[PDB]
Amino acid sequence: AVPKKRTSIYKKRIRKNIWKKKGYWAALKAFSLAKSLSTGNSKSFF
Amino acid sequence: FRLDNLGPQPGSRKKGKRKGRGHAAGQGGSCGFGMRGQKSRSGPGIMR
Amino acid sequence: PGKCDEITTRGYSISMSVDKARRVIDQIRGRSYAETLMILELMPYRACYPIFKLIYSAAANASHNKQFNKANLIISKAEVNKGITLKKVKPRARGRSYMIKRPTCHITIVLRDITHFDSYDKFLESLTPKKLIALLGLMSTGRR
Amino acid sequence: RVKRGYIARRRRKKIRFFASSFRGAHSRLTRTIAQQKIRALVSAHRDRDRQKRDFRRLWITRINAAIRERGVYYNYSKFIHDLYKRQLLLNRKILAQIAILNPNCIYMIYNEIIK
Amino acid sequence: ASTLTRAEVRGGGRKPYPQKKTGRARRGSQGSPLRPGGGVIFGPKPRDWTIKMNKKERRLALSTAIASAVGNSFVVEEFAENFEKPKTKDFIAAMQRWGLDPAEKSLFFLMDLVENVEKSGRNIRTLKLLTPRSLNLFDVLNAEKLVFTEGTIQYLNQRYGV
Amino acid sequence: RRNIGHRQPITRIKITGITGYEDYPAST
Amino acid sequence: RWERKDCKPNSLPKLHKRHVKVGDTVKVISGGEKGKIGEISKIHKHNSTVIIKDLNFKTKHVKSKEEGEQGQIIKIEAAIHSSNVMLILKEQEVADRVGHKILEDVRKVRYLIKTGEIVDTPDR
RNA sequence: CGGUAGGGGAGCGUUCCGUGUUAGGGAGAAACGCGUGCGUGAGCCGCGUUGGACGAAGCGGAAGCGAGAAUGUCGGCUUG
RNA sequence: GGCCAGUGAGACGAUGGGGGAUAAGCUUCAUCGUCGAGAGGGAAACAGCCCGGAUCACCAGCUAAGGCCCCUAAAUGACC
RNA sequence: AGGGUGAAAAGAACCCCCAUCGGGGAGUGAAAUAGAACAUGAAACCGUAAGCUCUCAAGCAGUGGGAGGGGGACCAGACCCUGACCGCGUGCCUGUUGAAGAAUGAGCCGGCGACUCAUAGGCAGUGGCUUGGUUAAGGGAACCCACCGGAGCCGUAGCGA
RNA sequence: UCAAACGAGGAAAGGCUUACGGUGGAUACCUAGGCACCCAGAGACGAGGAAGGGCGUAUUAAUCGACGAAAUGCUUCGGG
Repeated sequence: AVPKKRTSIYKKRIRKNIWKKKGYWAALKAFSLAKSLSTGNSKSFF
Repeated sequence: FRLDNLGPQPGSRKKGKRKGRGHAAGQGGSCGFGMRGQKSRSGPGIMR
Repeated sequence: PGKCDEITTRGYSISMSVDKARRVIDQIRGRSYAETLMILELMPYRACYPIFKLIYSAAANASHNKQFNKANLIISKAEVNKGITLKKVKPRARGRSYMIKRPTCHITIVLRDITHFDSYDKFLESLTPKKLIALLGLMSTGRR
Repeated sequence: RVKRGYIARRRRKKIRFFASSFRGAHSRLTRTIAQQKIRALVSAHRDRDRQKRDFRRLWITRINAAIRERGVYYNYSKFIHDLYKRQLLLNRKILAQIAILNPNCIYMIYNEIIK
Repeated sequence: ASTLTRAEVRGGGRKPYPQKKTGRARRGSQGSPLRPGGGVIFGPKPRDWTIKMNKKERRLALSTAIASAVGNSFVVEEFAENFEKPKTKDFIAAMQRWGLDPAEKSLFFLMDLVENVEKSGRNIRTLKLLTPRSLNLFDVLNAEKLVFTEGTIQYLNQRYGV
Repeated sequence: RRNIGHRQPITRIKITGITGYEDYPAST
Repeated sequence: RWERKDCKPNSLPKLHKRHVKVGDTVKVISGGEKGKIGEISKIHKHNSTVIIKDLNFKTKHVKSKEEGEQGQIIKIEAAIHSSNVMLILKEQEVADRVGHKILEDVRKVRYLIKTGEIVDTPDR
């Protein structure tokens, strides 16, 4: 359970950039919702 | 003789050897006392 | 310095973590003020709102310090750095105590208008270099 | 008579500057910068003596592969048979260099070793 | 020069934490010299020594310094002073007329120490008066320019003869 | 451990021309 | 600012002895505003500094009111040190040092050491 | 003319002191960073759109004098 | 002789033996070789086996031990 | 445990973002990249931009050779950066007969951190006197010191209890 | 046009180098504060209420110093 050693700058920038790329994937969805929130007949967002 | 140009003769004052300052100096590491025993430990040591 | 093109806006050590501010700041890089205006209206992050406050107070800065428009204005770099981290000695069981660090950011966002010449043709002219300083202000692949 | 100093940082900054392009904590982290200076210099030793040995090996196999293009069974050993019997003192395996930079001239070498 | 060793500081003379069952070194004092809170090793005690040097080696050192002082045009020579109204203008004027700059760090000494030259000489920095009561070697081996009087050249030959 | 260094005393030579070579030709 | 507060032997601040009184005509000797005459206005004995009229110009910005109105820009003098000034008689225009003449009465007055007049002002 | 424990010889560097209110230095000292330079090496010398007031060399002396190790130790910051 | 150190836990290999079970990379001795304190080459790797004693440089040549089908330098060499 | 903006608070009038904190102009200043977390600011650490390059690859991350590519260049053959691929290379210290060791130690970076001082004996090297050598305590223009101060010490004769 | 051969050229996190930034307070220059000697002097004070404190005193916050219902001070004699 206890880690034997530490990680490099290598593997950490890989994992942190996979985390922040996983943050990248959930804003073109927000760009699509922000673009559909604009002028148009949409039956949502009262 | 000025205050500038005075210097002792060679051999008159050797430098005191410092111990434990590097192995290239001559007496680095264990400072010239082997590995263990009463000769390496610090204190009065052995009665002569 | 780019010959008077960019607008640099710094930020206080705001009371949140640097990494989530770096995913929300690595989203909005390269996109202009309208797209970041509509995305940061609707991004589901708590780190979204001071970033949107600094973009809004950065382009309003770019429209009041300079005299630009909020449509031809792209985000240039938007770097987020570390700040001061507080230390919170929080007790935990079996007589232990853990340092819980309260992290702060340091946001510096640079904005970039397009103040262009848009020259007619490409064809090189190796004459009058004291006009070649002024005719070329921001291009690519500089030879010699 | 306090003696705080800076000489460990120049002592250490020189070794820091030598350890560039070492891929990670061998290029940044001081307590490995030292032993990569050390192991890099002994790597320079053994790879220098074995670059003498290794280029000897490379010219041996290169002129062997040049002589074996005749088709008839003339090895590299027979080229030295009739390279020292016909008195050519010590061409120093640089005929493995002009064997590719001057292949007609090494054909003149070998075709005068035959006669 | 002084420093406080391990036995003097007001740090603890207690065992701070027990000998085992803790992953940490065996640190038995908070005023330990390994810990920068106090306590040093082998620092300077205030030492008031006695480096004795031989008499007839030091007399020969003075005689060698004054002996090498003359000959290379570093010695001109005066004999008398009578300074009514001691006012440092006839002193620096006679100093100029003897061929000595006031800034070139000369040194000169006189018999009996008459008061009107101690009074007119102690303000210029580059020279200080001496006397056979107070003739040292370090102040005279500046050796730029240095003068004698007849009682000091015949007292000086009277003492360091042959 | 021993740090020593070595500066080999070398000499650069520029070449003028080659002559005196007109005996026993061996063209193929 | 504890490095610059007043030193206090027995709770009272150590006040310096100086050579400039109020109502005197000082000249700036060397520093900055060199070579211009002036009266002095307010005195600061602990710093050994003196503010003098209409020469030292420190344009300072003051939030004026509590309603956020008119925010005035006030041009206020600062403290030049007391060793950077001399005294001036208006009869011989020359910056001179000081001296304490003891005249025929009991009082002791200031004196320009090169000219022959008295700095000291009567009761008016 | 390999070398551990070890012994001897010769040197570099640091801060202070004598020369020294030294030469030099807001026309940029120390620092920090730099080298297509020199040394057997400890290191020197030179260059810096950084920094802003001190301080060399030579000839000498004295050390709280040289760091990669002590489950060292004190601050800073990582890993998970 | 003067001053002045370490070392006094050894290991394997050949020979001469004792203990053992002529068992142990076992234990104790006696002479020698290596390692210790010895790099390089051969031994696939591999302290003690063989050659061999590294001041340094060369994009020099000849060899010892050992090898010459390919990986991997040199003979798919010759004759019994 | 926590010192040092400037020379002088001259500590930012006014405009914009705005609930503040903060930020940008403008103004002070020689310096505002000296802005109150404020003097030089290094390493670990976190980043962003530019050049080369990694997704059939086994490696104490190097080193020798160097494909391809990039940069300024002037002794344009040189220099620096990247690294297709091949050979070779069992972290450092401690301490053992023997450690890459799966024996110990260290997360990392920077500082602090260890044969030192007093007084004696012995020997060596450099001196000063050999009309034998040398002073201690003490006195001294505040200290050091010139000059005294021959008390003592050492060598001059040994043998024996 | 088809078949066969090769896998270039731009291709991602990242790796290296370089440049610019942020946390950080080592280095350099100081000081506002300490340490040790030398020369003198003093080791005094207190029932005439001490060393040390508590509370309080200024026109108006807190803290420290001074002071004590005569309180951010008073009388006399001198200096200024």
